[PDB]
Amino acid sequence: ALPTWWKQAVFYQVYPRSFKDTNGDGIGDLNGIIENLDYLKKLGIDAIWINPHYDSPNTDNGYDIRDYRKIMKEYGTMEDFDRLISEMKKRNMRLMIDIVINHTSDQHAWFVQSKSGKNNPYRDYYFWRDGKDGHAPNNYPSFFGGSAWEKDDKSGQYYLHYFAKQQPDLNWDNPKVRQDLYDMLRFWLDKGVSGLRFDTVATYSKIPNFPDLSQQQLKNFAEEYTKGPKIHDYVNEMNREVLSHYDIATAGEIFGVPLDKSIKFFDRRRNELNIAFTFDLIRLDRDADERWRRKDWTLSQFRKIVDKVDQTAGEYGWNAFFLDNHDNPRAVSHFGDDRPQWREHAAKALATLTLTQRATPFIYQGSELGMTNYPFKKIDDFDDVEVKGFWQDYVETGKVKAEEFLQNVRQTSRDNSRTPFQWDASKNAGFTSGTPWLKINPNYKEINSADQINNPNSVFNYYRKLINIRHDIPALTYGSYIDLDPDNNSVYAYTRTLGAEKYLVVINFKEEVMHYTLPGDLSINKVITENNSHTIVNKNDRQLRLEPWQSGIYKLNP
Ligand SMILES: [Ca+2]
Repeated sequence: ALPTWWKQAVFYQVYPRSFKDTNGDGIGDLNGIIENLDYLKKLGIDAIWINPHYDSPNTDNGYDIRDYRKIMKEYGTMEDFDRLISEMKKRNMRLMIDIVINHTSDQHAWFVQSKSGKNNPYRDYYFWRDGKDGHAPNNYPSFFGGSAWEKDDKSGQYYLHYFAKQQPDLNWDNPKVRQDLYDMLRFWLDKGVSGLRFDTVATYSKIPNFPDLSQQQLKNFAEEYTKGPKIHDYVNEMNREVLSHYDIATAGEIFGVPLDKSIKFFDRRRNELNIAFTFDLIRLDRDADERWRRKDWTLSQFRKIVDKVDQTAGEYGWNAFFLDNHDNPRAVSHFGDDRPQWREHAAKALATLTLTQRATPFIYQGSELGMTNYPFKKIDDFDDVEVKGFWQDYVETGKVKAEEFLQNVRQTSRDNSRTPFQWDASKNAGFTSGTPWLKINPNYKEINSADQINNPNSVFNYYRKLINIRHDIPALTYGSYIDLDPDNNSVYAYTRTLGAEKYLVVINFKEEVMHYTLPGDLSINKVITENNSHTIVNKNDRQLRLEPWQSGIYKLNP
């Protein structure tokens, strides 16, 4: 305890741009979310987090916000948004929206004023600094390419942007900025939204006097930008003045925070946020310097991080658990085996893992079908401003050969999870009557929601089954987690425990039969579910014969 709705909820993340287009322009919209709420209710989802839905020039597909109180033109109108809320309410579903207050679009009113001159009332809503020797104020690099400082000719000063040039960072040291942002949150909260997901929540506080980063720091600079001295003062003040006045669940995207600093954002006793979005597991295999490059990882590596993330939240914090999202490759491709012989078994294995963590699971759109990475071939096949940034920094500088770069970003690109959702087997997978904004995977003929929703053997129906299982067995939400062997590279096996109620999850990550004898005096009381099982499990069994990619949940004898 204490149980809460958000600790036991299963969330589903909708990327509105890519979910369902209802007017043939090739871009998903709010009406397309509305028309598929029944599909999500059938899956068993009780809360939806949507990516940014606000007025935006779309340099970063919604995360460059030009007006926080207007609906993005491509997604519809305020009336569409209000209908989404009402139709969700009719179905007892809760909405989480994406709060993007580290930065605005450079087209936002505040910035247009800010940049007009030093005497403008909005000058100090952003960070403006003089050059150093006709170079940037310091050596800060941007996540999205080049310098974090952009020269403005009007003023002769540079403005700070951790993300795109078009995403100038807001000055949280200015109390008037925080007050405006709080009034903006009340505008949304007053409409009955149930959740807020805080985008890059850890970078709001900037480092006094902006010193250069050391050579070493430049190889891992995300962590330097989360070291701002006032980050927890600001998050707690936002809690005291806004968040604690409403009845909501809040998540924090803590990019660049070392795991051992994460707890301060989520410890309930700190009155900061509720739910941790950590990067440790999802990017375990990502180079910290060349953040587009991946490397081999093993199951022991993966499970050791699961354990550490679980231990860190400990008694007083709480985790989100997810294996993909709009910023990462698809789970079945990245963590599973997406080849035809294994895709469905691995997707179901990963679903099992996700829906048996001591955490609020987040299912990203299309993962419930076992959607895969997309076979990108050339740089032009990508849309993402971030990959273009990496291309300019690493390839156009001649530092990395184009083909080696592609081999990596094919595996790591955020655009892997942005290809349109595969509704059915018709033209463009039923996503759009027009031309989709980003090409649809040709595997849509094999992988689509219409082919799955009524097949009781489908990935979709296995997610549905797991969600009902998790709802039925409190130990699968609140139970303590023990990894039976953190150094095993083949069979992932852990227990979830509440008093005498003890459940065992076993997943065979190998594409060969694996025999696995339980440790100590553990033995099986019941099979709760299995996928790809061939050898029956009887009362008191002490061993399981695991087919390749087999997964299962078992009640253990007390
Ligand atoms: Ca549309």
